[PDB]
Amino acid sequence: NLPARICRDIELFHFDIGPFENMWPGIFVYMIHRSCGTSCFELEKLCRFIMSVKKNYRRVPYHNWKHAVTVAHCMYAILQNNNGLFTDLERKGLLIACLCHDLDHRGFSNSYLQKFDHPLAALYSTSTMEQHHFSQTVSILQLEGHNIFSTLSSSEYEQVLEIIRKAIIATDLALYFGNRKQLEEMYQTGSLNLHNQSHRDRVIGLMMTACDLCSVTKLWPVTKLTANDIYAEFWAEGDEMKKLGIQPIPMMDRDKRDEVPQGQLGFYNAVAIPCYTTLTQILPPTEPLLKACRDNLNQWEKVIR
Ligand SMILES: Cn1cc(-c2ccncc2)c(-c2ccc(OCc3ccc4ccccc4n3)cc2)n1
Ligand SMILES: [Mg+2]
Ligand SMILES: [Zn+2]
Repeated sequence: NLPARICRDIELFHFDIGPFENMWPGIFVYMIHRSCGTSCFELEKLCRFIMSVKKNYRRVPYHNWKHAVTVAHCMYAILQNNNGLFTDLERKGLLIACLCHDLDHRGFSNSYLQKFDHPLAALYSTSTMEQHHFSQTVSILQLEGHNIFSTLSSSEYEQVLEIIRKAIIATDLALYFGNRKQLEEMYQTGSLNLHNQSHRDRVIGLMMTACDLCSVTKLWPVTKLTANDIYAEFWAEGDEMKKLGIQPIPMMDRDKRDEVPQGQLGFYNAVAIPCYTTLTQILPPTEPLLKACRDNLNQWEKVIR
């Protein structure tokens, strides 16, 4: 059963899930139980599912099991602070989606798989890894005793899988820019309609980006350390680009590592700050994410000075 410190601090947007891997499954179950009720899933089926998901994450520096649970936690914090906005089915689906959203990640970008001519890039031409992550989710669900959605009607099953598919695909950052642009226009013109399924899908998309990027919304020591893990992957990809005979972009080129603070400044300006700004506009209770993001921006600026 969850430690008292975790019971309290799990409610903070900037909660960090700690270094004890065996505690993460219980942390996830607790979040499921709190958002979705204890009768939502059969406990034994749920536990079996969680452990098979864990098993199909790889031991890569960043896109790993810890990332999955962290992203799920941010979604939990959003849902908890926006009571009554999201349906029972959306809440179950999104938390499951977050847990599954990087399944079987290799630590390489879609761009790298394309340049490598990987079989997955022939199968899934766009949002390559994200299509795979969804494929893996379904495969796990179809294992004997793993169908946590077995108590839903066929219709609700199809519905929640579609919620999950859309949510997982939305974590393709390439899609974020267009999505956020549309949402910002809808907000400014007062045309955003949460009762409109297409608009709803966009908001959920933005939520997924916000959760996926949430390492930039932690307190500075956490954010600073996490940056090590993301660059470990990017620089390895850069190495691999060089081995293909292709000059990587500076972000992936370990030779350009001294420019990390400037690169971070660019990312916060172009992606992170706009993302959380738009999210807070639509869901005011998410403001702590934006505050924490601005704080980290300031820290990077301080590094530069
Ligand atoms: C999907 N996603 C999550 C993250 C993230 C970010 C921070 N903490 C955890 C996760 C990122 C991400 C985006 C940009 C980035 O660097 C931008 C950049 C650009 C030019 C550069 C030139 C030289 C050196 C470095 C340079 N970095 C690093 C990570 N993408
Ligand atoms: Mg991903
Ligand atoms: Zn992710």
